Amino acid sequence: SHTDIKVPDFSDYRRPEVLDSTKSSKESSEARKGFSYLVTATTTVGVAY
Amino acid sequence: AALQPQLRIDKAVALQNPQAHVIENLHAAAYRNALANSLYCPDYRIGKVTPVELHDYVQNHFTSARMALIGLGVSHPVLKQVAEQFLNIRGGLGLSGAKAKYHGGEIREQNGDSLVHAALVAESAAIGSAEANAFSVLQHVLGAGPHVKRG
Amino acid sequence: VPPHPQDLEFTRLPNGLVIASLENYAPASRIGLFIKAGSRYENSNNLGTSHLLRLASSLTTKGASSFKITRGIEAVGGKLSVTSTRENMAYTVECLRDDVDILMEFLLNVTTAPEFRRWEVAALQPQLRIDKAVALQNPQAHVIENLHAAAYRNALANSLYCPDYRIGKVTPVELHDYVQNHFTSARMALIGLGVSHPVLKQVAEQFLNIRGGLGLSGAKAKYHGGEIREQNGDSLVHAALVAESAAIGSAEANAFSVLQHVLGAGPHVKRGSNATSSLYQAVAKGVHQPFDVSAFNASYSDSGLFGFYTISQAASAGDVIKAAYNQVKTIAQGNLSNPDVQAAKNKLKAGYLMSVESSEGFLDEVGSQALAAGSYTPPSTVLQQIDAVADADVINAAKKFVSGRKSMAASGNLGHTPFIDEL
Amino acid sequence: MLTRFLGPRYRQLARNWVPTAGLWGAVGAVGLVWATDWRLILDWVPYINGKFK
Amino acid sequence: MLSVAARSGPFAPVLSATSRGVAGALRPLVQAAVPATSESPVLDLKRSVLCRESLRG
Amino acid sequence: TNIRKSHPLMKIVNNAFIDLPAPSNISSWWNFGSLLGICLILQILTGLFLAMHY
Amino acid sequence: TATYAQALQSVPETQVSQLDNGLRVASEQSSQPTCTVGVWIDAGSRYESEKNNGAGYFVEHLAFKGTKNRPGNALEKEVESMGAHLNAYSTREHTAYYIKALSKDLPKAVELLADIVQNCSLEDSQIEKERDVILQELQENDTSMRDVVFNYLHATAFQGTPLAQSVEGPSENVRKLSRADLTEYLSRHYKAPRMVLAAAGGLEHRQLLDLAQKHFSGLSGTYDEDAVPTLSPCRFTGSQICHREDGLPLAHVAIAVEGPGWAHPDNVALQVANAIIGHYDCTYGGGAHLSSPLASIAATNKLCQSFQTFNICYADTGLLGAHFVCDHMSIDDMMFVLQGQWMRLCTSATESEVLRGKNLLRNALVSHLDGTTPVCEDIGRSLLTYGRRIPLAEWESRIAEVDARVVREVCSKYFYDQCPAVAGFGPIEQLPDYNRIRSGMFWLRF
Ligand code: HEC
Repeated sequence: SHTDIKVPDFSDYRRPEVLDSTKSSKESSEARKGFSYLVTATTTVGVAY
Repeated sequence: AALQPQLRIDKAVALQNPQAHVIENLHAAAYRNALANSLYCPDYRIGKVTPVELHDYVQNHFTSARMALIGLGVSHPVLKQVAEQFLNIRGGLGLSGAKAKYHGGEIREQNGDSLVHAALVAESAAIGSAEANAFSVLQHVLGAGPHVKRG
Repeated sequence: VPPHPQDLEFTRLPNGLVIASLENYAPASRIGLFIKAGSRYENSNNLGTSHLLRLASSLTTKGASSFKITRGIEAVGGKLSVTSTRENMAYTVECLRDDVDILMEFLLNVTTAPEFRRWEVAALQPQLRIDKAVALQNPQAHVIENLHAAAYRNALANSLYCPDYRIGKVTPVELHDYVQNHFTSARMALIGLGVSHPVLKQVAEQFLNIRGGLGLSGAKAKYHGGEIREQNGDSLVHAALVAESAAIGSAEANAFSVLQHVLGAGPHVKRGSNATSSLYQAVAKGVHQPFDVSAFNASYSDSGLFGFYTISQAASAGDVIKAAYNQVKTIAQGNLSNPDVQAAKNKLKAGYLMSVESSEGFLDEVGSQALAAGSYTPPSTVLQQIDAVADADVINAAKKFVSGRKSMAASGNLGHTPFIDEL
Repeated sequence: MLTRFLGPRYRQLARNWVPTAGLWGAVGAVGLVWATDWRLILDWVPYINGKFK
Repeated sequence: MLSVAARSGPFAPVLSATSRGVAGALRPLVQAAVPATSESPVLDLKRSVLCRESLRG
Repeated sequence: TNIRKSHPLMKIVNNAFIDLPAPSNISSWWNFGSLLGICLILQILTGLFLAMHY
Repeated sequence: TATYAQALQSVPETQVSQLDNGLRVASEQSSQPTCTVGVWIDAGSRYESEKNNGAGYFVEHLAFKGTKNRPGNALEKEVESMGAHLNAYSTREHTAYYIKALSKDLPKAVELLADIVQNCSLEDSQIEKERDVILQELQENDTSMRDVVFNYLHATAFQGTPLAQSVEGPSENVRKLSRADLTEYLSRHYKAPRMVLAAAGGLEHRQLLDLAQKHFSGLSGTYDEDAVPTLSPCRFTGSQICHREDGLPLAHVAIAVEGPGWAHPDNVALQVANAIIGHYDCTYGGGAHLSSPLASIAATNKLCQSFQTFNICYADTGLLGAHFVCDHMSIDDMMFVLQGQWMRLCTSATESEVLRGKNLLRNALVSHLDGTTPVCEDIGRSLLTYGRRIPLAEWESRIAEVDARVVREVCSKYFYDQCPAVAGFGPIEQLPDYNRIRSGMFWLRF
């Protein structure tokens, strides 16, 4: 009965680099963390000024 | 729900007399049946007795033919009145003898406990019969409790 | 071409100690010190002492601290295990070949130099309550405790788990006492796999010359009988029915072991009707709901218990028991074919062989053989033993169970569970 | 009280943490240099020339 | 054939330094979990299920 | 175990500004409480630097 | 004497020969009186569709209940009567049927496996009986918090991929699966180039190959001429599943990063790092003195009833991490202490603890490979994953190569600043928020 629990489809929210179920996420983990960490690095740089 | 834990305290307070468990066990071993049941609730049942079980117990045991209304310092008309008005319930079991099948055997409880408690017993006689009165006399030939303080 | 297999070396020393080794050229090594020190040697004044003892294996020794035993064994990735039964304690030690020395030393300290420090024992007492709680969550553990307490008035009545009233009451002195008078040369066996005979003989000669305790393997099981009943609520009913049988090693026991396979042990096929299991087929005939039934066979130094064990719904309990019981009765009455026994022989023979195929099961067998017999009996002759059991002996084993003063333990809703009386 | 901290594990523990401890010093240096405007250090920097005479 | 594991029946407890505690021999079970509705006492202040020094390459 | 939970100074901070169980749905209208705290501190630092020359 | 090194060379080479079918037939010989024989199949749940999710699991229930040559009982009766044991299992990637029997009984053992694997009498009356059996087993599994959290972890980590599916399938697929559905998967998957006949014990590889041609040859004629299926990669998702149930007394939490898969050489270093952290359970006697810092902090502070590390491998992917069970108030501390150890290992792994990890692993590997059943399983699985049997000396070689640097390089590769898959069940109010869990995947000091 717990075997019916599938995770709801997330396609609506998924970053485009990880929309393909047949594609490894590792390929795009580097680039994806890059963006969000660049935003942060740029933010701190701005705050620092 | 809130009263369930009182079973564990109630049982703990009685069971601190070594005699209570001895007489529980004595009965569980004597009878395969109804008198085998203890006056205290088995641990596995605490918090498991349902509101329905008690409703059920009352509806089928607290009935007219299983009941007596005794009054001291009251009048007979008043007792008879409340009996006629409030105690006309019937719709449960009938038999005083759902029936004790005496069986026998022993129960042994290793304890550590300062000194040893042991009860040895055989089937005797149902209350009311002539035989029971002989047993009651036997009990005084052999010895009940003391009569003199420190004797 | 594999390597031509070596032969087991065996030696009884004059002092009564036994050494057995086998160089199996395995990448790992296993050493077991087996001791006649199981639960049966406890008395009514020191119950559970051999439980806490079993739990005490990494407390502080002369020559190795608690912390060393742990970190030392963990550093080399070995194990220190202790397995109690009603008759034996067995201290086992595993590691890679190159590391036998450090683990041996640890072994010897745990078994011969335990210090049992006041505060260390104090801190370990609560493990008895967890250890007991974790076992007792199998309904089978309490059933077999109770089965024994009812069967025997005596030594095998004692449980492998410590009675509740004893938890936090076992003294540092009680364990010192238990070791000094049970962990002695004449009550001991040092078994080694992936080790050499000279080395075992050396450590035996050097470190295991202890004697100053009890003598008898038979302080003596007085079989008595009767039943214990435990009202439970518990989903389904557990019941074991048993009579006194035969002491391990005797010819009679082998007949009982065959009887057990005629009637039915555990399953052989994953999810099956257990077609050859005559007990299972017998109950199934008139019980059309979830149940289990197996022949139960326990063999000891001076007594034995044979019968059957049942798992069933509360209301089916008495039907399941009566059906199982009558099935035994028919074998006592003479209703047993030659191929029926032949299959039981094959089931037993194969099962035994499989039981010793790994080094864990091998070492345990050589250990228990060393204590019960003072011998190593090769598989080749164990199979010959089994073969010598005739159909008439298996019948005679069933006849002994049927006509013998029963013992019974059971737990669940006992409302529809019979009473020996009514069997 | 310090003899307990000397042995092969601590030799490995120091080496494991030194690229990091060095890079935090570079952070602190650049950080101090940038914040106080240490024209002593900053004059020799190929773009930061706010002292443009 | 002398071992209370090889005569699959009576109880044996096992304790260890690195490994989980074991119990018992035989005794029904395994042919009691095929006739279903046997959920078993699961995790109510309890040890590790299965035991793991069976790790691979 | 956790240094951030059991230290008699960091514990008090943790239970007020870090691990505090807060509602999932509080509006931008709940921001003014902290913004008051910012305002109060801002007035102190400008206030003092003003009090130095006044 | 005999050095640990020499012992590894003494273990005989696993001999491999191939049938014209493509059935790889392999054995490890010994002087043992018994043996284990089996068929390992390259099939599981990862091959299933969503619309036939319990299919492999269903065949597993039908495989022992009758053939064309042995209707109903007959199989059991034969296996039972020679004293043999017959078992089966199915993971998401592999299905196996094996017989433990006497070495002399190997001719019938192989014969029966051939009949089971090729001539499954999927009688409609029996498939209906199995429907109830499997459905009842679904309700049974629900009560095992550990079986759930791992299915849940699979469901969330492999979101939308075939790997997200359980082995047993959902209830509706058990209720509606037909004989056609079953025969189709059977014919598409139980094909000879995806089957390994494995044996171990008192054997002769000559005698086994003879039997393999005698009983399995019958899959020739024509093969693979219309359709061939090869596995597609499965996307890992750093996600969370939280099943909040405040009526179960202990919390189960399983947390994992994406692992590399069966083939990858760096599974060894992972296993070593896992060995260091290890596993704990309330019945361990060591307590305070345990080497693994997590185990000792768990024991001292009773932070936990049990924890275990794992490196679950699938082709080109996996789950790397730990699972624990604990009281409601201890989830936070368990996570902190666990993630702190991953990071300690990622950044500052020391040489001696890496020896202990290597040592635990050599001991585990050698202890596991004890007896006909574990070794036969190892031959079958290895051939299906690695394409060969990796001999013990090679494992030792690859273990000895791992040092402190290897551990911290490899642990960082997989753990450092990576998104966990997190599955929680039971009294989980105190289970950290995903952001917080994800923040424990790095250190501000490093
Ligand atoms: C360090 C002492 C100090 C603190 C703290 C302080 N101030 Fe002041 N404030 C001053 C001084 C001095 C002046 C006069 C100089 C000036 O007008 O700028 C002043 C000026 C003012 C004025 C007049 C503004 C103008 O320039 O027209 C207001 C209004 C005021 N403060 C309100 C506040 C409030 C509100 C707070 C926070 C509760 C506060 N101040 C905090 C010292 C303080």
